[PDB]
Amino acid sequence: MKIKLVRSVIGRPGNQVKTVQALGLRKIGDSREVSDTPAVRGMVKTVKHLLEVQE
Amino acid sequence: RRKLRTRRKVRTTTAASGRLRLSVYRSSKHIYAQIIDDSRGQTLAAASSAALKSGNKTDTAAAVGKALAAAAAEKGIKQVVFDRGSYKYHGRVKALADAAREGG
Amino acid sequence: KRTKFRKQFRGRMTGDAKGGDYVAFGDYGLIAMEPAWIKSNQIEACRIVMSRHFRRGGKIYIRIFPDKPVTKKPAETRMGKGKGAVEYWVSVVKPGRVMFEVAGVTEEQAKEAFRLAGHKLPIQTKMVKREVYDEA
Amino acid sequence: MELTAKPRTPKQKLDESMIAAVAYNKENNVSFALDRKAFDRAFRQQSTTGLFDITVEGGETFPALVKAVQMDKRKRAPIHVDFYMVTYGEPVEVSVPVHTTGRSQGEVQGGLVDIVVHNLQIVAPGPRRIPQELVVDVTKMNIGDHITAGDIKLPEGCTLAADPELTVVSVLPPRLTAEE
Amino acid sequence: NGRDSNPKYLGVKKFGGEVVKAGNILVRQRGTKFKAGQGVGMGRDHTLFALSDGKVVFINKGKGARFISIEAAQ
RNA sequence: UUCUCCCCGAAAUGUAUUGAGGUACAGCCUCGGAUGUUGACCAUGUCCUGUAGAGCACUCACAAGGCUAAACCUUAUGAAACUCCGAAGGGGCACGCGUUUAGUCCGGGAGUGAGGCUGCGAGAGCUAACUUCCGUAGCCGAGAGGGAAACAACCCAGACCAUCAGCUAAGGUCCCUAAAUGAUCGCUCAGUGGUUAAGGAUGUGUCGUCGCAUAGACAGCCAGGAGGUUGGCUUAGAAGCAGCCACCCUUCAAAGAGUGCGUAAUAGCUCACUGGUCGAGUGACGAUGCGCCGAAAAUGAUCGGGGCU
RNA sequence: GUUUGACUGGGGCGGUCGCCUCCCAAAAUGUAACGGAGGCGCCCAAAGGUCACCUCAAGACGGUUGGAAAUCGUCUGUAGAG
RNA sequence: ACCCCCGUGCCCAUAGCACUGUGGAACCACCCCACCCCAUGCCGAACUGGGUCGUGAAACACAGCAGCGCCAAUGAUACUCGGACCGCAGGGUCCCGGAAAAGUCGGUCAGCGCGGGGGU
Ligand SMILES: [Mg+2]
Ligand SMILES: [Mg+2]
Ligand SMILES: [Mg+2]
Ligand SMILES: [Mg+2]
Ligand SMILES: [Mg+2]
Ligand SMILES: [Mg+2]
Ligand SMILES: [Mg+2]
Ligand SMILES: [Mg+2]
Ligand SMILES: [Mg+2]
Ligand SMILES: [Mg+2]
Ligand SMILES: [Mg+2]
Ligand SMILES: [Mg+2]
Ligand SMILES: [Mg+2]
Ligand SMILES: [Mg+2]
Ligand SMILES: [Mg+2]
Ligand SMILES: [Mg+2]
Ligand SMILES: [Mg+2]
Ligand SMILES: [Mg+2]
Ligand SMILES: [Mg+2]
Ligand SMILES: [Mg+2]
Ligand SMILES: [Mg+2]
Ligand SMILES: [Mg+2]
Ligand SMILES: [Mg+2]
Ligand SMILES: [Mg+2]
Ligand SMILES: [Mg+2]
Ligand SMILES: [Mg+2]
Ligand SMILES: [Mg+2]
Ligand SMILES: [Mg+2]
Ligand SMILES: [Mg+2]
Ligand SMILES: [Mg+2]
Ligand SMILES: [Mg+2]
Ligand SMILES: [Mg+2]
Ligand SMILES: [Mg+2]
Ligand SMILES: [Mg+2]
Ligand SMILES: [Mg+2]
Ligand SMILES: [Mg+2]
Ligand SMILES: [Mg+2]
Ligand SMILES: [Mg+2]
Ligand SMILES: [Mg+2]
Ligand SMILES: [Mg+2]
Ligand SMILES: [Mg+2]
Ligand SMILES: [Mg+2]
Ligand SMILES: [Mg+2]
Ligand SMILES: [Mg+2]
Ligand SMILES: [Mg+2]
Ligand SMILES: [Mg+2]
Ligand SMILES: [Mg+2]
Ligand SMILES: [Mg+2]
Ligand SMILES: [Mg+2]
Ligand SMILES: [Mg+2]
Ligand SMILES: [Mg+2]
Ligand SMILES: [Mg+2]
Ligand SMILES: [Mg+2]
Ligand SMILES: [Mg+2]
Ligand SMILES: [Mg+2]
Ligand SMILES: [Mg+2]
Ligand SMILES: [Mg+2]
Ligand SMILES: [Mg+2]
Ligand SMILES: [Mg+2]
Ligand SMILES: [Mg+2]
Ligand SMILES: [Mg+2]
Ligand SMILES: [Mg+2]
Ligand SMILES: [Mg+2]
Ligand SMILES: [Mg+2]
Ligand SMILES: [Mg+2]
Ligand SMILES: [Mg+2]
Ligand SMILES: [Mg+2]
Ligand SMILES: [Mg+2]
Ligand SMILES: [Mg+2]
Ligand SMILES: [Mg+2]
Ligand SMILES: [Mg+2]
Repeated sequence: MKIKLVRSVIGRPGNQVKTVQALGLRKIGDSREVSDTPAVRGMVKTVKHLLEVQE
Repeated sequence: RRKLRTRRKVRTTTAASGRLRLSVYRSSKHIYAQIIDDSRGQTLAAASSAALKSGNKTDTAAAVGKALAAAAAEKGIKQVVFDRGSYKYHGRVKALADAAREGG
Repeated sequence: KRTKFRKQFRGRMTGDAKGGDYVAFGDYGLIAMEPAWIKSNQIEACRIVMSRHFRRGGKIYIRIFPDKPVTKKPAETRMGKGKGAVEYWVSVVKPGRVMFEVAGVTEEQAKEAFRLAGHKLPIQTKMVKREVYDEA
Repeated sequence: MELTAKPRTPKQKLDESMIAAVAYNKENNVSFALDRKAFDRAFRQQSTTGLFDITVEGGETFPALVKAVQMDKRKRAPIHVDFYMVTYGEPVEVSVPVHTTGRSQGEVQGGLVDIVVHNLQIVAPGPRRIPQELVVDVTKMNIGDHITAGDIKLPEGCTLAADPELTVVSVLPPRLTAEE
Repeated sequence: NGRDSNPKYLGVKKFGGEVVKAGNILVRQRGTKFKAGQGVGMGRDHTLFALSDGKVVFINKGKGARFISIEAAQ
């Protein structure tokens, strides 16, 4: 898919933190391409409110 | 009462032993003693007082006890085995044991 | 009112009304709209209120009833333990639960007899009629 | 009385007045969306005391009797409404209200006629002819009299659902007191 | 009053699917809560332990029909 | 407890202590060596659980009856120390079916062991406290910047340095200050906005349930509103109307042994209901939006202010 | 010459210190309060080892100084006993 | 191979109970007597031992049967991980997946083996 990080990690719960790190987005405004896979879609569906997913 | 048997049947932890189960069952003056594979769902070597009237006096179990002992020994298979039932020891049932044990 | 032997104590929490029906034991009944405690009195005064406005007739049914014991300062402070065994008894009611029900009186008859008992009650209330019929 | 759309989609419902429901004969069951407005204008006229016809969008008319209804607490309006079917002359037992006709001469005596139980389950035979009410004459009874379920008239061989000796109507004595 | 005493630590130590060694503890519970099955022993305190190395597996339907067992691998 | 810059970076928990503002050990920080994806998140697979809810089948409690006071039957409930049941989540193991980057052992040096606030889950408390004690997430602690007038914690957000460059977040865009006195459709005459509630009211706007229409109803105006009779009981008497019981009959185009006023008691005056005269609607319960009253404390007032329909 | 404990919604007075069980405890374990209840500082030479057999509480009917309760008889009897 | 009986498992009430109908020299069971083996803290009722006739009564076995039990959907709801909120507070809401208990519709009076005896 197409992922980008808008809301930050300040003040967010612990697991969501690690997952922002997992997806490899560090600064907000970041964007990267991702696969359609069981474990990856579950990683975005976790933090979905922190990202605009283009499609 | 009907837990007489199931006290004994469960008294023998079956596949944990590695042995086989030998079920002696008395109803009439005739006895059927059969040996069962515990792990598998099967039986091994039958005996009976059925085709018999070997001896007249029950204690004809001597025959069926030795009959099983010989019928089983063709399959090999002699260790201890030996289930029992609601029935006590000595007497008519021990005429079967000593016909198999020491007789097989 | 205050009951015979028990477990003797409680904390507190609030959901929504579970075992209160819409109707039962009569034509008209009273239903609580707010989560709250009702005491040994209150409902005791509510019975007396309603019955006073009736012929005294034994046509009134009270589905509610005090179970929960509550406590109080013996005199003051925090010195010592938790205490206050008999202060008062309360009955928790949650919204939609039916409180009282009446029998055989007319429309305005029980409308006004609920209204009098409407006051003396810490919560707002509304009376009712039967549509849903459930007995099982 | 009638309904058109009946989807699985939940949020299309309360935008208008409609109740999430179902119906089953055990041969089949299916999605339901029913206008609430004319329903409680309808059920009001019927309840479990009788069936009414159903017309779905797509030209399918299946006659059905109302079975169980799940009501919303904190409100009036219903949230569910289960429906059941009709196979003559077998069909499931029907709840029949006790209407108590005539004035007893024991209510004249200072007592009050009180119906301990209503909507008796009974059964049978025709669910064309179903017992939408139950007539019970109380003029005979006066005070302390408990009319049981074996005394209730149910024509065309409708077997009693509950015990014969179960009390339905009992007139209650005048208010009494003695000690101070 | 103020007198309650101690943690007591009862649990299921090795959950189903896990690879036990010989002598490992499978369950800690109070009286009978799990029944020792094939390849599983039981002590003074009840508390099933492993008789033979292998994979641990849970078996139950209802009631006291709960059972803990082992099987080898190779 | 004194000179500079750079890199990392905590703790106020556990356990024990003549221990409680102190020490020891563990936890958490750092430096170095070894090891080397073993860490991390997320997905699949598999096991473990008795809270949420629910529900009476056990124990305690408990609402109305039936029956011949326990049991028992119909109907009906409560439960931290009840459970026929029972999730969402959580825990362990395996796998990497796929993204990430830590992890462990050995050894040197520590500090911290007084925490605080908020949301959620409880106890104590009075379902009081800028309370107290645990759990759990986040922040202050050790956190500058924007917002919330002022304002640790709240909202948005982690400051390597420079720039008289650009886009946004929370919040805002009449003037005090940046930026629409923008648009479309409503609502509110209260300065509501910009002080809380039971309770109270023909305030208004959107829905709904019903019952009387020109066979003339709701009001307005004309009359009638009658007969046993003062229905019986009780009281000094009580005659529709102190009052407890009851509340049928006669006449009729129609009038309750009766709703309010009245008397020491009937009288006296309107209603209920009928007929007439006049015109088109009118009356009653609840739902909802936004308002009204209820709304009194001490130096001078106010939404930050000006001011706003 | 010295000793004269701590906890503690200030200290004192009162109570409390170790051990087991339930609730609190938020479906893993763990988790506090001068929070909500109760027990332990033993007993058992057999209440142990093993080997055999045995099945309980309670109700109804009928039965003798014995009737609420006894002892006997039959019936019911997933445990309502131990 | 089929009918069936006796044994013995797996499953571990959708396989259980009561109402009930078939079964009898082949199998089970009662029945028969027992000083002794053996044995009832009294009774051979129970174990135990010697054996027919009788009986198919009891117990057992199979077929019937859905009154009771036991299993039990789809619909909706309760609650809830996560997201976003209103209320001074008790408490409440919106989105997002997850998703019970009870109840109704129903479903049943089982299934699957091993061995031996007896009819076809
Ligand atoms: Mg709460
Ligand atoms: Mg219920
Ligand atoms: Mg504990
Ligand atoms: Mg099972
Ligand atoms: Mg840093
Ligand atoms: Mg210790
Ligand atoms: Mg240290
Ligand atoms: Mg290092
Ligand atoms: Mg070196
Ligand atoms: Mg890898
Ligand atoms: Mg690891
Ligand atoms: Mg890993
Ligand atoms: Mg519970
Ligand atoms: Mg609950
Ligand atoms: Mg519990
Ligand atoms: Mg059930
Ligand atoms: Mg589960
Ligand atoms: Mg070191
Ligand atoms: Mg140093
Ligand atoms: Mg040191
Ligand atoms: Mg310290
Ligand atoms: Mg401390
Ligand atoms: Mg703390
Ligand atoms: Mg309290
Ligand atoms: Mg504080
Ligand atoms: Mg500090
Ligand atoms: Mg700051
Ligand atoms: Mg910080
Ligand atoms: Mg700041
Ligand atoms: Mg500022
Ligand atoms: Mg402020
Ligand atoms: Mg502050
Ligand atoms: Mg600061
Ligand atoms: Mg937030
Ligand atoms: Mg930085
Ligand atoms: Mg800009
Ligand atoms: Mg914005
Ligand atoms: Mg400007
Ligand atoms: Mg404008
Ligand atoms: Mg109000
Ligand atoms: Mg007017
Ligand atoms: Mg008067
Ligand atoms: Mg007076
Ligand atoms: Mg009157
Ligand atoms: Mg007059
Ligand atoms: Mg006039
Ligand atoms: Mg001190
Ligand atoms: Mg003190
Ligand atoms: Mg002190
Ligand atoms: Mg004490
Ligand atoms: Mg726990
Ligand atoms: Mg937990
Ligand atoms: Mg702690
Ligand atoms: Mg404590
Ligand atoms: Mg407490
Ligand atoms: Mg058999
Ligand atoms: Mg024959
Ligand atoms: Mg005999
Ligand atoms: Mg029989
Ligand atoms: Mg469903
Ligand atoms: Mg709800
Ligand atoms: Mg949430
Ligand atoms: Mg708030
Ligand atoms: Mg809610
Ligand atoms: Mg979600
Ligand atoms: Mg949902
Ligand atoms: Mg689902
Ligand atoms: Mg269910
Ligand atoms: Mg049914
Ligand atoms: Mg059968
Ligand atoms: Mg065979």
